[PDB]
Amino acid sequence: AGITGTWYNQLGSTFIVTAGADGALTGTYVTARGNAESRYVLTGRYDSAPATDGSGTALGWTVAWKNNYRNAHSATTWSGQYVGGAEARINTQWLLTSGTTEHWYSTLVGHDTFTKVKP
Amino acid sequence: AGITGTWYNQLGSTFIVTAGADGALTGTYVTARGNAESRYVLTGRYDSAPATDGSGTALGWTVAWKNNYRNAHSATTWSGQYVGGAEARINTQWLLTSGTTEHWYSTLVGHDTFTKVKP
Amino acid sequence: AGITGTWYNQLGSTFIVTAGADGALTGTYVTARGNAESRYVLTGRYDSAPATDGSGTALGWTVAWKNNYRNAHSATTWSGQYVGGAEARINTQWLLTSGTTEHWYSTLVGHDTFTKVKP
Amino acid sequence: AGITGTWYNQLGSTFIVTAGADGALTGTYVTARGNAESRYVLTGRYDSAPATDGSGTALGWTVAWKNNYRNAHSATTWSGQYVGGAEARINTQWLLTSGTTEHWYSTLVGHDTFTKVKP
Amino acid sequence: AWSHPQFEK
Amino acid sequence: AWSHPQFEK
Amino acid sequence: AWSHPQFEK
Amino acid sequence: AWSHPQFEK
Repeated sequence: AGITGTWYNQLGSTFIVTAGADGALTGTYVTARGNAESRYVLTGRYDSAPATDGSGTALGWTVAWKNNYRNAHSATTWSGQYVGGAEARINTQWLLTSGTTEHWYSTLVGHDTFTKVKP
Repeated sequence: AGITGTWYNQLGSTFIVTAGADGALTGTYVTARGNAESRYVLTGRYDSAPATDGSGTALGWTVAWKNNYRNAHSATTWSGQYVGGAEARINTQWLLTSGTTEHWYSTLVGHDTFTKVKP
Repeated sequence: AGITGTWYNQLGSTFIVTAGADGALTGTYVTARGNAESRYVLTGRYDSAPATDGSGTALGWTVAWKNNYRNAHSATTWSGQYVGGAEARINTQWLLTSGTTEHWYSTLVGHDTFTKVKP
Repeated sequence: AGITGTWYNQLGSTFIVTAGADGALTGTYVTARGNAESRYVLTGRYDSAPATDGSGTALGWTVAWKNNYRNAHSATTWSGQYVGGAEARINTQWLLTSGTTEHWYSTLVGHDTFTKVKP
Repeated sequence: AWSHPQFEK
Repeated sequence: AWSHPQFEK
Repeated sequence: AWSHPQFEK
Repeated sequence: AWSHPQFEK
């Protein structure tokens, strides 16, 4: 798959993921401060048989922003595509929803480009 | 949490989820045709200690659109908020990314409102 | 076109738009408080020759949240589709960007359904 | 404002905009093929009195993808923030809605970074 | 996307 | 954003 | 959408 | 959201 391992966004965050043979993604997302309190569980799914002709491999994952240190009462999902080669990347769009505020103004949208080397 | 169980969107799809004590979501998403080939694995996360004062409980999940019948080389993530009460709902926004086409025009966005009763 | 006139979202906001023969949209968006300070300029575009076979008519508009009373240093764009008939609707998704905060966490996403009758 | 003039995305498209004293944006969007049939009207709004302390200037615009050559029965809105300085940029997120297909799967989401120099 | 599983009728 | 004009009650 | 004007090469 | 973990510096 080429997905298993460590990936870096352009803001200093990291995640570390294992891609299972079945389509499972499991790992840890680490925000840019990089300490214990910056580590969060992630889980998701990916296409374990992508088109050989196509551009990439579809995938998505979720982080709920609670760990044993802190709780930001929110969750982010990243939806995107892994592209292999010499400059491998995971191109994503993300949705960050807050649990605390009313739903219709609760969700931020953005994008992240993950690489195998740091920015 | 109030999340564990079966939920219906307004288009005829279903999902069935278990919310673990740790923040895990695991289950099955079933598209509106409702047959074997319509069932897909889902995984995600939720806030297992939401604010008691706030509006809801943040959560997200992913489905990769491959099962043992078919493969649509794509993945959808839903990001949203569970709201309890007599008319419980999960309010979501979603991102559907295709793996096959170039990333910059690869992602659809939409919304789903899930209820405990069918539309 | 069927677009010219007054439309109501499900939250109590109104807008009033004129659809020009050329594709122009011009009007006023009025937030749910409904007073002078709640009125903002809107401008946008629409497909002035939609497919006769298709579902609807593509359109979009912008409001910058400044008027002669107040300035929220932000802008919302709605992108969507007008559907005619007895229950005419404009189905939209929107992006609200703040000017003041750093761009990568600056944009909220949501949806609005506009009807010719109030909720 | 710093907005009036020509801007280039990272894919080869151009737009040319005038920012009016009142908050109006008017101009032309030119897709990457760069010929007559690639030119489309744009209109939008911007914050004509941004915070002096803040990061940028909120703005948005719409293109309906019809000109006198062709009609793609769709509209894109860009919502974003102008940031001045030596490396001025307009950071945006966009929503592309098709008029022809049913609304719930009709809208693509993406992002564009516009600069004063070409990529 | 009209034929994608997510939107199937 | 709860106090933004777009969402005001 | 690969053939849409917005993404044309 | 400037203080949210996702965007922390």
